Amino acid sequence: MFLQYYLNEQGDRVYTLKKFDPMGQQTCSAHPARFSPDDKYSRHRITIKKRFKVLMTQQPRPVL
Amino acid sequence: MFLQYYLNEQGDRVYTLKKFDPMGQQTCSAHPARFSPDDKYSRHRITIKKRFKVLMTQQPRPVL
Amino acid sequence: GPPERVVLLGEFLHPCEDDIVCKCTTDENKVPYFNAPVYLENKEQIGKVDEIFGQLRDFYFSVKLSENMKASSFKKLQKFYIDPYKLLPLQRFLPRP
Amino acid sequence: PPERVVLLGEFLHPCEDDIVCKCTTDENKVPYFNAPVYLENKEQIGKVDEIFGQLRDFYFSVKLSENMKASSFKKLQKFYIDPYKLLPLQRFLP
Amino acid sequence: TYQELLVNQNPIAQPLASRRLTRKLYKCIKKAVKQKQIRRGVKEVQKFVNKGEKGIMVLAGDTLPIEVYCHLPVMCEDRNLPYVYIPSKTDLGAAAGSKRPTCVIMVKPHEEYQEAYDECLEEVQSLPLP
Amino acid sequence: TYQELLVNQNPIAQPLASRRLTRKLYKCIKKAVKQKQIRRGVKEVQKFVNKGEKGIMVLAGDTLPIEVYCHLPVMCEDRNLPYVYIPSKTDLGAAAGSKRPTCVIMVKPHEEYQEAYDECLEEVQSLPLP
Amino acid sequence: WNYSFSQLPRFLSGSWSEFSTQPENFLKGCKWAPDGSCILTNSADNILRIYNLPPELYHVEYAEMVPVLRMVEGDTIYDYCWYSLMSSAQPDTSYVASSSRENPIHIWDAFTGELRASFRAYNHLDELTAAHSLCFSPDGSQLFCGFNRTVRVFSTARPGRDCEVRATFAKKQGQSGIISCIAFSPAQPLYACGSYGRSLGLYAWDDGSPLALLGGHQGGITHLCFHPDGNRFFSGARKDAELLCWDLRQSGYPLWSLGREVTTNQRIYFDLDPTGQFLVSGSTSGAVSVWDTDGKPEPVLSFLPQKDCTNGVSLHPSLPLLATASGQRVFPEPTLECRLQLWWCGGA
Amino acid sequence: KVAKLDTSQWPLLLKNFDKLNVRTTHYTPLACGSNPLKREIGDYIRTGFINLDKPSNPSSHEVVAWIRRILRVEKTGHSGTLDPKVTGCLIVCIERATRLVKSQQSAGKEYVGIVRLHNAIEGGTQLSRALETLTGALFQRPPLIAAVKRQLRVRTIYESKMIEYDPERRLGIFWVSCEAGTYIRTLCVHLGLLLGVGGQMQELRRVRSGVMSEKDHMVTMHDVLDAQWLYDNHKDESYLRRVVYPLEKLLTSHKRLVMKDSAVNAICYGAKIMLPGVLRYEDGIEVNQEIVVITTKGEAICMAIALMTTAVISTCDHGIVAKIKRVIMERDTYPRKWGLGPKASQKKLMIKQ
Amino acid sequence: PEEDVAEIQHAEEFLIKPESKVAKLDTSQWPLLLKNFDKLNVRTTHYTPLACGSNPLKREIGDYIRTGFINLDKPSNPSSHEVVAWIRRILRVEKTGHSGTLDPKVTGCLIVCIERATRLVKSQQSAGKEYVGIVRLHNAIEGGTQLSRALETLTGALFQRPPLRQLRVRTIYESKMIEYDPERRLGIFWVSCEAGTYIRTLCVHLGLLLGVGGQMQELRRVRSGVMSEKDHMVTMHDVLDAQWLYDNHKDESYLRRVVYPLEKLLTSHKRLVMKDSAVNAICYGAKIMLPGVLRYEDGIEVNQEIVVITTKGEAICMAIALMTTAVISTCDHGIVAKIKRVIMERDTYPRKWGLGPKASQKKLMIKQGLLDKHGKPTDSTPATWKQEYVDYSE
RNA sequence: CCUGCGGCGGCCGCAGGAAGAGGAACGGAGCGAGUCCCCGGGGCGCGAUUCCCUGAGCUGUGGGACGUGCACCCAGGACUCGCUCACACAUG
Repeated sequence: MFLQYYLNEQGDRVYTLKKFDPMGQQTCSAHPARFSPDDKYSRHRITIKKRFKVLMTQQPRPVL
Repeated sequence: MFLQYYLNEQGDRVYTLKKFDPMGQQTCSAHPARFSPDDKYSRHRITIKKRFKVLMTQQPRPVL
Repeated sequence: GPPERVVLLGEFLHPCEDDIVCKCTTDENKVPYFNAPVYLENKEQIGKVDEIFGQLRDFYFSVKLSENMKASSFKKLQKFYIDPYKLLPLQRFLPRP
Repeated sequence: PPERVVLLGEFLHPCEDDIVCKCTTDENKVPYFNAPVYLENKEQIGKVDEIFGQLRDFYFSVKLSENMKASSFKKLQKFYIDPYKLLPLQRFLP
Repeated sequence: TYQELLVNQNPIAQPLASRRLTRKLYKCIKKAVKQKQIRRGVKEVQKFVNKGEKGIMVLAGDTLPIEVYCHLPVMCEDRNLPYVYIPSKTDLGAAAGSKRPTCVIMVKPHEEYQEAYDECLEEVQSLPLP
Repeated sequence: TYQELLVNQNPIAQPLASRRLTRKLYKCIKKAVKQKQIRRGVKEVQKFVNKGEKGIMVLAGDTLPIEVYCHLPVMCEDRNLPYVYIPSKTDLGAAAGSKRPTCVIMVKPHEEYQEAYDECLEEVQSLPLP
Repeated sequence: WNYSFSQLPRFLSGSWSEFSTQPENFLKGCKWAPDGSCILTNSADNILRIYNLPPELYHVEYAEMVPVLRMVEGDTIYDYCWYSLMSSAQPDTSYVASSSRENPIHIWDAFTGELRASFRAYNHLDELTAAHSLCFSPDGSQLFCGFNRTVRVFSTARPGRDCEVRATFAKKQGQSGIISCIAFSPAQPLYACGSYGRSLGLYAWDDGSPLALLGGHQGGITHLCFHPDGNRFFSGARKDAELLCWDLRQSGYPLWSLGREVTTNQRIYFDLDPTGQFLVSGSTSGAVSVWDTDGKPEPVLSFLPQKDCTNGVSLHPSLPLLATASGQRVFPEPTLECRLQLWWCGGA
Repeated sequence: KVAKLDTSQWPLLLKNFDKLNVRTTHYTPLACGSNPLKREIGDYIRTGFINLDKPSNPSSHEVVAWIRRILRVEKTGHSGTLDPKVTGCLIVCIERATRLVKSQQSAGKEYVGIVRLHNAIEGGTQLSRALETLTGALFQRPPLIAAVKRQLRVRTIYESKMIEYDPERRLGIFWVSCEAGTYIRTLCVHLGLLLGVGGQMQELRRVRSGVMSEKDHMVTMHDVLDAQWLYDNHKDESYLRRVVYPLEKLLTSHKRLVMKDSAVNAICYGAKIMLPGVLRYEDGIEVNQEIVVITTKGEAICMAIALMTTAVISTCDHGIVAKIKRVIMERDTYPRKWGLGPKASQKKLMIKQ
Repeated sequence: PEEDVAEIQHAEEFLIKPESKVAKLDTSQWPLLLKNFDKLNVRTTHYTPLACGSNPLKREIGDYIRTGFINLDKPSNPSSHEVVAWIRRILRVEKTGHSGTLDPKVTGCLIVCIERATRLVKSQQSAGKEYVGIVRLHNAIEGGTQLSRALETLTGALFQRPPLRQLRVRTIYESKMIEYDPERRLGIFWVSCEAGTYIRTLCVHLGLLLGVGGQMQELRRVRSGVMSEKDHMVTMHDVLDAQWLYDNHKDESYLRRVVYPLEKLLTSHKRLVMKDSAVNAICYGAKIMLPGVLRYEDGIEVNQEIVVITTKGEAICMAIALMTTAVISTCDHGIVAKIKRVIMERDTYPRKWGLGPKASQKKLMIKQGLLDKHGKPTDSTPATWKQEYVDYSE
């Protein structure tokens, strides 16, 4: 997978083929992580996402 | 009993087993004084709590 | 006496003060009766269900052992079996619609 | 062999084992898939495999016959098709 | 060492005894315990202040919460009994030959330490009052 | 370079190995690569940890998205395995003897290099919680 | 070899250095295993230690003793004991019972030092209550243990909360207080319970029905020993000068009184010979006294193991070895190390 | 000086009233109510509650018995039992505030307790993991009572935390946030089984009862006795007015619905809350949601169930905004002013004519 | 001062004073289809609300999931049919659909509609979509300007053919070059296009048009109609975890961040607020007549697709507007719109048609034999009724 | 004629309808009773031999013994059958 990105000042994705930003740091991979339906690590993912305050519920609430 | 506490810089109770807090001061017992309904020392407690400006009526009034 | 058949109740985890703590692995996540006899696959009674604890879909149970049994006898991941009438469905403990 | 032939398009730069051509057909009429492409003398060059571009001005690639080669054709060399394997824009447009 | 215990004092722990007066009071308690002439608990001290038994009532100034013993200063002022605070409850218990602390002790007078008692009594009554 | 790699870091990448501990870990990995004791990638490490193996699980702190490997830290805590985040993904793959980056590897013990393994293991066991 | 206190006991190696790890540590008795293989010691650090019988005895200077096991408890250890029918030839018999503050009665394996079993005593509210005393039955089938106003009887074969409860105080009548010690008659089918409430009680083994209730002592009773006759027994108490001699015949009143200095709230142990002729006791002053039981017990000897309280004394069941445990609670002031010791008491 | 205060500094249920949606600004004020903080001391106590710090010997029903001797009132309730040896936050509602007890008893609690382990574990992290395992919806056997075996039930633990661990005594402090009716004694037994070493709850303290906590407004039993004594002997209210708080403080989380003074007495008599009487209404009122209906002086009239959403109220001109759940205010606090309005007058006129 | 504020709170009297100024609402922060509810033109305020439905955001969790959708970030192994089948299995739900088929190796926005939101799938499948792909050129090119010129040329209504059928027309609205790498001959392109546009085919045509030849290396969908990749986008792990957290902790919080109500898809459309009595009639397939219109939005035109909503903000149906805004404001009677697609279930709101004055009048005349059994006139009908009553069947 | 659902992009089949869109007191409250839900002998005080006790037994900010007295064991919610007060669209 070649497609990378870095976030703009506006907040939207700036797509790129390079593995570093203009400002030095690493570009993230555009595609989401692989998933399989047999996964039984929901407890595990939630448990540490709570610890570091990165669970989706703990983020600022969206504008509707 | 076993539970002690000391107040942090924003007035929250920080519970602990140890008799001294991290600044070397004694920790208070978590539990209030034992009460008797036949207590006849109400005059006496008001008398010196007034004297040392620590009666509840002399403190800053709570914001509701 | 010995029941006609027995269904998988759970598997052995660590002992705890002369009774044995077991992870519950029932089909449809069914919950055992309190003081329900626990059997090995040979249909011999090892004890009775004492405590039931943990999350709804990942729960444990302790087993108060029989007169002749010892908690040192059992091996890790050893399976235990229960009379299927002595289970209840998880829906019972889940809230009313 | 065709009875009569009508212009199909002019030669554009070649591709890998094909020749890309800009269509200049009368009333912009679109050629059929797998239709035989001819020279001015009714000698077949190849067969039309892919058709692409905008509805008014479009291009077509020609899968060459085994005898021909892509590099040999001159700049703006004209190519032809039988009129029975053409279609109007009004089928595709609405 | 004395100034470190001074951090732990209550809002109501006055008059606090001077460093040398604190040492006199401990030595008087040791002699009174040997003679079997003290009262230790609030439970006890409260009972014999009610009966009207005289003595120097020594209080621990780091006692919390204050509700356990803060009625006692006024009980003394009703009967004109001399009372005084001292830096710590652990040392007050230690003065009576005990590993566990106590928040109050009342020292009764007796012949064997009458001069030491009167020396403590004299300075306790001389203290400035808040 | 170590201090520069903190800019690239991941929200869940703690406890992070120090500059010196990172150096010690690479060399323990390289020794384990020669003896073929390590296990590479999520699919293999997840399989072997579930199967029953023990050792040290070295995670990469540059990994994104976090969903690829954020389940592993708790898989260790269920079986009391020690784990630690090193700063880079590309350095972990180079130390592991591969041409591309890698997000996680598990180093198993061996009689050939127990001195280096013990220095890392005890320092990793000693790491404070965030 | 046979016991003889015509001479002062000769010194034999003890342990002092490991007890000095904590500040103000002190021993809380010592007890030989009933086969005589090793000695068990309690201490203020809440660590039971087992010391093997010295190899240099059978092999002169002796090195400082080192314990083969340390088995740690998390709270004050109220009582501890060897299994009644222990033999070092059988791993199934070699184990140590131990009770501690707000904890179960733990059973420790005497070879490996692992927690082997737990007996648990709950009150009517289903809250765990700790046993203040322990005693195995003379068959080794049951484990008797004392509480406030009640004895419980666990079956040694089935470790757990299951137990036969025996109330000693019912509608303000009977033996009151915390039952601090139990002991069984070698000949008769009975056991004697001492309490921190002044009284002694005798009870039938099979039923737990009261046979007698005895006064005498002026403090809380701390220890009991039956004579190998079966008729005669002895008792001792805390903050109480007299060690009282009793008899199952001519009961109701103690036959004799033996003086010893006890000025603390401590379990100052005393022990008889295996033959039953001598009786040895510790003291808060330090002086270990010896009496010949064979009339009133005659004073034989008094000697000083150290300049400190001798809380524990234990006599070896086959050999003439006296063990002595030392130390006590130090009391503060506003702003010698304790030790186990062995002693040869054989004849010239 | 009230003119200088921002609306965010107005007391209790009148806090941030300008950010409610305004239906109409016109009504006729009546000299009937007071602000809940300025009620005459009798009325103030009869509509009040105490955020008590329970002592460690008596049962929770004994404690509220003692409070009703002291204050000299006939009714009290207590926001969930604390066991005799447990301390901490016990909301004691007095008289007319006892109408709120189910909302206080059903609220989420928090506890700080000590578990004693019966053998050594590896360390504090092992206890911390067993607490994470007992987060979420848990099975717990309710204790036997009068030989009536209650069935196994489910109770949620929202958060857990391991605060401290002492390897010497094998003691561990834990903080637990949980659903009402959770047994923390049972939690410590399970926490012991899960570790394998065994365990018991040594000690317990409740640090939160829903809206109230030990952080602020909490008083001990001595304060309650002491404040009453000062009122009995010196006729001073000042101490009692800091011990007792008005029941409106318990309702500050609820969505509000402000009514005209004409409507107030009608609602106290059992009239449904109609739309022509609504002055202001909060954002986020949903259907079948429990809301607080208040006067323009900030007094709680009733707990009502909303039959119109916020948006529906904005569009309509008449009809049932809410039905009553429980009436808080007495009848005839305000005068009868119903039947005087335009449509209701037209109805009675056209019946007569 | 904090203490000075506390002192004023207990001393001085507070009152929400009477005023004569007009009561002005601010509905700009209200959720979804209730946003700027104040700005709608009001026909009437007189009706009886029913208290049966709910605000879309505050439906109970079962009803919330059944009337909702997920802006999914599709993972790169499975097909789009397989992905919605997983979500169907996870959420323990009967039916599921999506907003456009992405190929197995393509990632990005996939609006997975659940149960009753699957009535919108035809509208979501026809919506305009944006992609970011990588074209892999077989031979080298002079510069990135040539590949941009090829994308400039293919902006417009194009001929296209499916991958391995008939020739089809597909418009590409906008196209752009992000960057190009001459070493590996890869070029990132972004394209906005109509639904059903084949991007594999576009990459081949870029290759043919340049002369070098080419193909699609990989693809990602960044927009699907209204939803984008920076608008509440969620992964399959989140969907699985959110369901798990609801199962084991009884916590709906995570599901309500993952799933959103179908009304969030309809926020672009013009609104027609119906009276609560008219709601169930429309769900059964009635005409949207004038007596039931409470409010109507500015700038409604004839043949415009409008969303018809309740007073609580629920979507009843998508509909075609027959009257303009100006006509609805001035007319006495008529058909305001006709149903395109009924979203709301039958008997969500109760069954309250035929109870009105003019409807009850017609029922009475049929009972009296003044009209026929099928509500049609007779010779005996009064000239007042016959002239006034404009029967819409005609 | 409309809608919904399913089958193979229009038709087929099945199902629900045929809809003009009503109602400015509907049908409430507060008590009391019966039945369910909820629903871990102890707590407090004083007296005398300082009533005993710094126990290694919790414990003097409290533990125990004997006298003695005292106050606790509800309050809520739901259902059901009474009594009381209303039957209220909220006065520009």
